[PDB]
Amino acid sequence: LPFSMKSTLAIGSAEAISMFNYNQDYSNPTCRIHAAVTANVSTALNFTA
Amino acid sequence: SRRVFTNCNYNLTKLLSLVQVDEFVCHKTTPEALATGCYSSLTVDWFA
Ligand SMILES: CCCCC/C=C\C/C=C\CCCCCCCC(=O)O
Repeated sequence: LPFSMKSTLAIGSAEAISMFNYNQDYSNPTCRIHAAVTANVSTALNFTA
Repeated sequence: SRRVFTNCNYNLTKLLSLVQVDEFVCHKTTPEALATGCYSSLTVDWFA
């Protein structure tokens, strides 16, 4: 998921992402991590998109 | 500019289809409540 739409994963959001795609559970401890795999690391591994 | 809305209904997902949200800061409410619950009046102050 790109960083331009990381507010859809924020709590209380009214976007369709939370109510149809990913609804995070907060009953147990959690960490939501927005990271970026760079192109050099992507070619070093087999990671594609 | 400022507008105050009373005695009306709003289709919110049509208004969210026109914009892309970068960040929202809410106090004592959530956008989910404004998507579900009712309230006495609505005030919008918008600028660029
Ligand atoms: C065009 C949006 C701003 C104008 C809204 C005007 C009236 C609607 C009133 C309350 C609904 C606000 C919910 C907005 C959700 C954005 C946060 C998000 O879930 O990402």
